[PDB]
Amino acid sequence: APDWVPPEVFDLVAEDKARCMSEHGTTQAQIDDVDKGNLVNEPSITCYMYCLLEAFSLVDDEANVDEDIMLGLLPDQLQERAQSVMGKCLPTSGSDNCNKIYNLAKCVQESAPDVWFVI
Ligand SMILES: CCCCCCCCCCCCCCCCCCCCCC[C@@H](C)CCCCCCCCCCCCCCCCCCC
Ligand SMILES: [Cl-]
Repeated sequence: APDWVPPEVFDLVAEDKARCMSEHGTTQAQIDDVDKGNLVNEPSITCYMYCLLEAFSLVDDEANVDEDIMLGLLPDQLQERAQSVMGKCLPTSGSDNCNKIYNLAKCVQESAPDVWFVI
């Protein structure tokens, strides 16, 4: 079945994934849950998401998204969708970096459930 995500990403993120899970107490079960579109404002999962974004320069130290870098990572068929979604979902806000990413995740997942994923 079609999947926009390219296979190369998985090995590329492996080291950071392991580190981020360890740092924040994230379980694979929590990742599975958010991947299926189920998310709650639990730091062990929200901080994991922040951690991974940060690792790949997709956010700054205050969880502001670098839209150009994000766009650069996405395939051509997703560009306009991403700009539309980002139009809606940015700027981020929340009580802290992890909560900012929670709010962002909620917005993005709701706006584009069919393309949503978390590694
Ligand atoms: C409409 C499109 C929506 C996108 C679906 C949600 C997935 C967003 C995760 C970001 C992944 C973007 C590219 C995926 C890999 C591209 C492969 C290219 C390899 C180049 C090096 C690989 C790394 C740069 C991979 C970085 C992985 C970051 C994982 C972050 C997971 C946490 C997501 C939580 C927040 C989501 C909002 C993030 C803000 C996104 C707004 C709009 C797109
Ligand atoms: Cl932002």
